[PDB]
Amino acid sequence: GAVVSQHPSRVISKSGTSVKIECRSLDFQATTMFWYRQFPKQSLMLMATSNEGSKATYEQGVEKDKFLINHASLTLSTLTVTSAHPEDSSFYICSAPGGVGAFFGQGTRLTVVEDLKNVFPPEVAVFEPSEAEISHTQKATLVCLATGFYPDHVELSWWVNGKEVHSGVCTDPQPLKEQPALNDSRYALSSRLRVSATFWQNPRNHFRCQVQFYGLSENDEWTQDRAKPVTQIVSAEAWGRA
Amino acid sequence: IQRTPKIQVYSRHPAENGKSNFLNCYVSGFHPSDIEVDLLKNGERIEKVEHSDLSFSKDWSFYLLYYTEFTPTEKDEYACRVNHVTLSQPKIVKWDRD
Amino acid sequence: LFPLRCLQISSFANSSWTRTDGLAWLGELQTHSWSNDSDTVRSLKPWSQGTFSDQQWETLQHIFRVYRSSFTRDVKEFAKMLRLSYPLELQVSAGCEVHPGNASNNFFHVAFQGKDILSFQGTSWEPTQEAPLWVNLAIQVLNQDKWTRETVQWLLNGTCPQFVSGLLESGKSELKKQVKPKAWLSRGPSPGPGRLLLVCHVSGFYPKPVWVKWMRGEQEQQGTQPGDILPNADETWYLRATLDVVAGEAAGLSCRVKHSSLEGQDIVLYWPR
Amino acid sequence: QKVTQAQSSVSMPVRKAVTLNCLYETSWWSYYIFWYKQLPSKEMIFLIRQGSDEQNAKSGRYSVNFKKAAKSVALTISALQLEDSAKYFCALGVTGKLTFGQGTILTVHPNIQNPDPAVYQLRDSKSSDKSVCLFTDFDSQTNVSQSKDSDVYITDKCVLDMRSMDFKSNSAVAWSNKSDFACANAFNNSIIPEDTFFPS
Ligand SMILES: CCCCCCCC/C=C\CCCCCCCCCCCCCC(=O)N[C@@H](CO[C@H]1O[C@H](CO)[C@H](O)[C@H](O)[C@H]1O)[C@H](O)[C@H](O)CCCCCCCCCCCCCC
Ligand SMILES: *[C@@H]1O[C@H](CO[C@@H]2O[C@@H](C)[C@@H](O)[C@@H](O)[C@@H]2O)[C@@H](O[C@@H]2O[C@H](CO)[C@@H](O[C@@H]3O[C@H](CO)[C@@H](O)[C@H](O)[C@@H]3O)[C@H](O)[C@H]2NC(C)=O)[C@H](O)[C@H]1NC(C)=O
Ligand SMILES: *[C@@H]1O[C@H](CO[C@@H]2O[C@@H](C)[C@@H](O)[C@@H](O)[C@@H]2O)[C@@H](O[C@@H]2O[C@H](CO)[C@@H](O)[C@H](O)[C@H]2NC(C)=O)[C@H](O)[C@H]1NC(C)=O
Ligand SMILES: *[C@@H]1O[C@H](CO)[C@@H](O[C@@H]2O[C@H](CO)[C@@H](O)[C@H](O)[C@H]2NC(C)=O)[C@H](O)[C@H]1NC(C)=O
Repeated sequence: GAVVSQHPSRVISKSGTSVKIECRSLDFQATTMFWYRQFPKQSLMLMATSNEGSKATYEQGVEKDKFLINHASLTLSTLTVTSAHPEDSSFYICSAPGGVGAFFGQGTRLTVVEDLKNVFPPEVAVFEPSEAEISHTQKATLVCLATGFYPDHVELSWWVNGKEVHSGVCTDPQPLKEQPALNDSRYALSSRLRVSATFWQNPRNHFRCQVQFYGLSENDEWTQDRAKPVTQIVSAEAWGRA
Repeated sequence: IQRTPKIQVYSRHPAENGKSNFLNCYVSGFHPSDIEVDLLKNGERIEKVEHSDLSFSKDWSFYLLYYTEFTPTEKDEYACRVNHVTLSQPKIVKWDRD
Repeated sequence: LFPLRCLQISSFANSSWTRTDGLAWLGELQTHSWSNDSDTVRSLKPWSQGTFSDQQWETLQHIFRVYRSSFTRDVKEFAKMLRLSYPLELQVSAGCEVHPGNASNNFFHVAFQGKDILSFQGTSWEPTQEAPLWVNLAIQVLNQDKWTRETVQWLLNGTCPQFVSGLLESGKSELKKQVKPKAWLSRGPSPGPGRLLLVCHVSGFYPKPVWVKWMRGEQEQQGTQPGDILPNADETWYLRATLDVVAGEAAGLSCRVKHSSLEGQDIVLYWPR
Repeated sequence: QKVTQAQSSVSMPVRKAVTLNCLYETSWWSYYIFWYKQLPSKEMIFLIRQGSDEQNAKSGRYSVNFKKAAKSVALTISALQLEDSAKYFCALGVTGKLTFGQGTILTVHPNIQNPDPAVYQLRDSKSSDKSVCLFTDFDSQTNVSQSKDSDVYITDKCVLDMRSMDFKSNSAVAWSNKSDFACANAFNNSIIPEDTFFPS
């Protein structure tokens, strides 16, 4: 298990606001924490070193005032992304030297949006199996579509008769852009659940596609007429068919 | 309170009256490290006294070199005063040019 | 021979007052010092960094800064749990000797109150032959910290040889340097009735190896009583060689000095007639 | 201190073995090399470590071919399973300060012994305007093409494992709001229609 915890795991912020990320050592004292940044489809770049007592060491080519590091105690290092802009939207991961080399935290998925109006929760729909597929293969494939959400901060899962299932499931690793041209483009995501035709043919069998959306917090400012796009679960369901 | 300091007082050059010289005080073989060393001119301690960084031998005992710029003059007495936890009273070792 | 010796003196008056001071010796030369009140190493020579890059050098400094804090917290916790009474004195002697002829040997020795208690042997901590029972309790805990063990091993078996090799290169001239001694005679306090104490002083020689003997022609006097080789502030040495004789028998006696700095020309000082 | 991973992507079938190359540069005489995989969650998973003064490392299905003189630290993953598909990072580090290479994406492909490529029309949702098509049971060698029309959405190929039946299958999904959209036309940039099952 992990011995370094990062908080938060996900954060949506408005441009010009300073974001605070915490890195905690669990049941060990750490006198150093390394902070890395990873841009999408890129590698982990070492940003800075957090030191107890002394100031932070920044790596060559890093902007020192963009990131405020502070080794608060022997179990806590904070990274402040001062006045964040969409260009600072990245993945920040800390580590603490130890074990066989270093212990990594789970990382922080940071998305900076110019306007909170661009944050939308997903719309979830389930498309029942084709009878043609059942006859041809004796298997039933369910498809779930999570659409029109922003940002891409979603966790899709399948629940059969109240329990999460992992066998016969495939979810897209990356979400499609609804408008590939447009900058504040909504995302779409698909998943498949494949069961035996006899399991699907039992009408007492319940199927649910659940989408965990990570959105706005309680502290955030909302002025629009529609509901505040908060962290929520959006589901769609289906019953087996005789 | 384990080992008592050996105190050795000597010159960098042959003592020739009037000519400026260096009075050395080598305090060695002591333990623990807490030590108070002073170089004296007729009993009063010298203010411009310098010293090496505290080091230690293979047997773990400590050693320091205390040095001062001085001009040897006849009728003038130079000494080393060392205070250690293993000492009954500060031990004074006078300088003899011979 | 030029072994590297890294030395640490840690004093603990109580659990709230402590002081750690370190130094490094390449042979007889002191190359580094690091006081308790500094966040950085003080390089005492212009070649003290060796062949290490500015980046490698900041890494080694970071490691010591972390080590120094960690050593302090650890000793305090061992003293608390093992019911060890203050004041405490801990000493560390670590380093290596680069041998072009063979491989390289390293060491990491720890002392508590002026006595050996443990050392780093291969990839783990070993207690000294006759060490108190609490030392085996501390060894168990220390050996549980595998990452520190791998780091001590990386420093002793990889970084120390790389550091020593570079210091030996960048320091070539200062290590091969020759300073000539100047000798003088004196008459010490009388060691008997009609007896004389013949004193021969030799000061300002470098390197440390020297040969000083009282002679009568080519006949070496076995009565020569050498003193300790004592240091000078300018990194040279001092040596006093005595001879207890009859007052009459002093005439014809000579003090003869052999030193590597001499150009095939030993110092010969005759006792004045 | 530099780590180079020249391979951007590697594809290999299940049960075979793959080699991920890594070249490095370091001014230290002694150091450690590490191999990590990054999960789709972006979590870093330690795989294996190699010491510069150690024998070739081996930890289960992971092995390293450490060539000190050439400064190369390749990783071999033997008896490849679908769960090995990830982005693999090589790193060099002393005292926990790790520097990572560019990374290599490994895609482990299933072995489809009995392919039955087909295109199916899924049942519409009462609460969606979308129509969905499923391209399924095709060979791992088939590349699924992105759509030409901006109002048609096509996912990349995905693999699912029906563990209890030892059955693995590939699938891609197509969807649209458009009335022009039919399953018969949807995946035609990826298939030979005469080699694919289309129900009546
Ligand atoms: C090298 C210096 C560079 C400068 C060179 C030039 C100038 C030379 C001047 C002075 C040097 C003289 C000192 C002698 C050399 C000693 C340096 C060895 C450094 C080894 C670092 C080990 C990692 C560490 O720090 N380890 C720490 C922290 O570890 C925690 O944090 C780590 C990440 O930071 C990891 O997560 C790790 O898993 C976790 O436990 C240990 O607590 C501690 O130091 C053990 C003490 C080691 C010495 C053992 C001796 C035992 C004495 C105690 C006896 C009982 C006391 C009874 C009262
Ligand atoms: C923890 O220990 C410190 C330091 O102790 C000192 O250092 C050691 C290595 C030994 O040399 C000790 O002899 C020495 O005390 C304690 O601080 C010290 O407290 C004493 C009071 O007992 C102070 O001494 C006084 O100093 C003034 C002048 O400043 C004189 O007028 C007095 O006659 C008296 O000598 C001193 O301020 C202080 N010393 C230092 C170096 O800080 C500390 O109190 C102790 N902590 C606990 C909780 O016991
Ligand atoms: C400790 O180190 C020795 C020597 O290693 C060399 O010196 C280093 C500082 C660095 O320059 C390295 O590149 C060198 O390897 C080790 O002994 C060597 O072991 C290797 C096996 O990897 C072998 O090929 C060599 O012949 C050995 N060399 C000598 C001089 O004996 C030794 O393994 C190390 N000890 C441990 C247990 O880590
Ligand atoms: C030796 O060094 C340490 C520094 O690491 C000193 O301890 C600190 O002193 C500061 C003074 O600003 C205090 O605020 C802290 O309580 C101490 N911090 C730590 C980390 O210990 C120490 O006092 C020095 N020792 C002496 C007596 O010379």
